[PDB]
Amino acid sequence: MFYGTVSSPDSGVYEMKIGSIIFQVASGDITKEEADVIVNSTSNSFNLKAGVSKAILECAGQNVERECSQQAQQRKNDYIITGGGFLRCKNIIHVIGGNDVKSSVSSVLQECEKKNYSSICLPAIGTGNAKQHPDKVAEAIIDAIEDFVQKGSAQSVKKVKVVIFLPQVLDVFYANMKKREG
Ligand SMILES: CCCn1nnnc1NC(=O)c1ccco1
Ligand SMILES: [Cl-]
Ligand SMILES: [Cl-]
Repeated sequence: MFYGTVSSPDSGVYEMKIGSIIFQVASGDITKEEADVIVNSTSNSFNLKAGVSKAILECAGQNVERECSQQAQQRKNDYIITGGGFLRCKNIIHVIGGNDVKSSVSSVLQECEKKNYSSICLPAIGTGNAKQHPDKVAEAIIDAIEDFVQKGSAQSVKKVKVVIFLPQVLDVFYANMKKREG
């Protein structure tokens, strides 16, 4: 009803269509990517500096760190939106690694439509300090995108890319894409 064919457009990149959205996966350092939004996977205090979160806050810089702690003390947040700092993006959306991954990705997609953004880059949310299982994380990320497309909500969003720190986790995402393909 939605899934296209899995192929490799560039060395180390694997893609398929989900409705009108191009979904891609690759291994690498997410802080070297350019996109309208980059997603951080962090703690419920939005101040963690371990794994992906360490790289994102160090690269983004101290003003982004300060924006995070200011919003954390203002109210109870499921996620927060900051500037991009010295990352190559318009905004960072910081999600909680321990939360339901399908819910977190659905929120990211909705916030990107609100800003008329076209591109998103995310890590394998939850697979760091939160120690969620990679197979369940891949299923949840792709399920969120399918639901967004099924509801007719994809208008501005055209490209969603997962950049994954460990090659072994990339293999789990690729297998899930092959399970779903048309
Ligand atoms: C310099 C050695 C790399 N390294 N070693 N242990 N953890 C990391 N890094 C990350 O988890 C990470 C995510 C994105 C960029 O870095
Ligand atoms: Cl995590
Ligand atoms: Cl990752």
